[PDB]
Amino acid sequence: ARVREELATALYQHDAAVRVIARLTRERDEAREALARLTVTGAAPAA
Amino acid sequence: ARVREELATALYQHDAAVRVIARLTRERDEAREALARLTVTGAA
Amino acid sequence: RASEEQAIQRRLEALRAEVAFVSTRERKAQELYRKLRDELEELRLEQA
Amino acid sequence: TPRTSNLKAPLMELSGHTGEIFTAKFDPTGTLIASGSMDRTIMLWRVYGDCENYGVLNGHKAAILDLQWSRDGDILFSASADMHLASWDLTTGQRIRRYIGHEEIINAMDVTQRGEELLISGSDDGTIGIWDPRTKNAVDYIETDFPITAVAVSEAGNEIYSGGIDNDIKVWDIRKKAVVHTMLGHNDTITTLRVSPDGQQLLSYAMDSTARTWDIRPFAPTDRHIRTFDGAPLGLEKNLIRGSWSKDGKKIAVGAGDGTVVIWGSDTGKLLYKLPGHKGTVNCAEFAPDGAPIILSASSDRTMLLGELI
Amino acid sequence: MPAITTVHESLPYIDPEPTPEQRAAAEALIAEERAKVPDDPYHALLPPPLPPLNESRHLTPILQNELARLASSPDPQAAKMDALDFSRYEAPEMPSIDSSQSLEETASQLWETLKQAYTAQAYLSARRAHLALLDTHGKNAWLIGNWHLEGEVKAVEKELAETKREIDRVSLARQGMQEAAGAELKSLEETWKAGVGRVLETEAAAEKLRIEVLEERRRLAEAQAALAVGN
Repeated sequence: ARVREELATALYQHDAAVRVIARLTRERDEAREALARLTVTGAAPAA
Repeated sequence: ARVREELATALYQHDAAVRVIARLTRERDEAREALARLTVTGAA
Repeated sequence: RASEEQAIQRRLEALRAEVAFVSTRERKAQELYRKLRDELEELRLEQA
Repeated sequence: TPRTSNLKAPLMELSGHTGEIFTAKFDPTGTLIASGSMDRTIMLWRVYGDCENYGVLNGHKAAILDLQWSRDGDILFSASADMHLASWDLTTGQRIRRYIGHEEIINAMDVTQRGEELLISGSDDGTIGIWDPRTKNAVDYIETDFPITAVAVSEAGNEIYSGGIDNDIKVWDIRKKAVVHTMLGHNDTITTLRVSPDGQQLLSYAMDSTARTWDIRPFAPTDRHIRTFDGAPLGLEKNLIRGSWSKDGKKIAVGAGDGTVVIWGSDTGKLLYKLPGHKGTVNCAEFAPDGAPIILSASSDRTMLLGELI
Repeated sequence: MPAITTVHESLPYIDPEPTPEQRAAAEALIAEERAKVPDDPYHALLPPPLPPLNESRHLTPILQNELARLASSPDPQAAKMDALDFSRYEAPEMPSIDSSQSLEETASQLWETLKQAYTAQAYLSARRAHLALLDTHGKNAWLIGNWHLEGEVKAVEKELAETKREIDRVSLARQGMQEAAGAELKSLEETWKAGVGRVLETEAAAEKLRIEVLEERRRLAEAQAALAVGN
């Protein structure tokens, strides 16, 4: 019974970690796409 | 025995997911810092 | 080990795609620099 | 991991020259081999299968010191110390024609792999001749004040990589007939200039036993020198050692005067291989252009060693 | 057997080990995710529940009663069943028959004491016979039992050693594959970072060259306008 309860808790933690890992992967992919698509604009002087 | 095998597999998967999440967080922080430095600098 | 093998294959594919995109961007930037140098040389020849 | 390629043996020794081999080049599909040697002969081999010498080309009156292939691999390009260039046909084994206009010994030449067909000959009178492979007359020639032992065509097809005994790589422009800029830094006589397959690095081995990789890219600092690999001492003879790149641009292979071909890693400068197998100096060390781990080393033991890199 | 099909991008033989601060941050992130997403008791990852005492077919009613008695004890590990009548197997003393005791009652007490003594004598004779048989065959019995136990222990140790060897082989294969993949991925990541930096520098240089070309074009346009005005 204790092992079944621990397995259920570990399954819930694994599902939560899977959701968090998906969110972190989406954020990292967005950041990498922003860095890759970054283009240097005309750095005009402050007149 | 089945519960123990499933729990060991879940513990291994949780450790791997923790390592993956830490690596993804470090990569995201590095990318954000690089973007912030690029916005701050302007001229190389 | 099976999960690590699958994840290594997926990460290698993603890294190859990112490196290919960065290389294409670098080639485009070098071509743009060559075009700008050619335009500058043409403007210098036209001014002279 | 015994052997991972298509050759029928991990090593093959191609022999049959009666004199020293100076160059050997691969067909750009990695299928045919041409070796020119001081017995005034170009021997033509297969690389895959039983590897028979299918052809011999005679017609040069002196030592042969370069040859490149055509776009397809049907016309061969031989420079020779009879002050001559020559274009050869491989459908019949005959000679198309000879190109005349140099007054001293010809050391280098280059064919434009893509762009427009030009032959580029460096010759010891101090000249860089640009030839069209349809008329025997020189389209143009650029005058220097020193002998030229090294020549490469740019990716854009208008810059010329000369290397003389004046110890510095010179990049000329064909249209203005003047030097663009000189990457200096070498101490001794330049021998080979081979552009990287992607087109941003230049290999250069000179008589000071050091092989340096330089920049090609238009955006570069004042010092374009990337790296100075060492570990291939030059022997007694002052031969023109011919290095090459791999297909991926990661491995640098240069022959040496102790009979060993030395391969560094072009990324970092770590000696990947120091392959022995020759008695005299190794003149031409080349990779397979297809990307297989096949390496060829033609040396003045009158021999070629066709080997693997596992 | 395991049933988890989730894939995490982790190569612990090639990737760096997380720091204790990094591990604490990952644990905090997992705790926040578990707080955000409530746990599902009907998840397919959880195993089937254990059946009750009445639901179990193998559990007898006597077994269920004994289990309930053990659970009702505050120390089920220290809970012990009631011992049998050891006084019936004890030495029967001489009964003290009073003068006021009846003859029938004294005779019944003497008969009960005699029956207890006869049972004790039979038990003593059986114990003596068992001790004699033990003295006859103790070396053979102990040797046979020790040999069987040693064989079983050797078989169990051999099975454990085979499992450990298979685990070590799998670990070595995974370590080699992870080493190759990690070397390739590190090379690709270094190439990507260098290419990003080179592309940024080339973009900055191209912007400077475009500014210079725009200045030259503006000068040419001003010269053309001045020539048109002067004509």
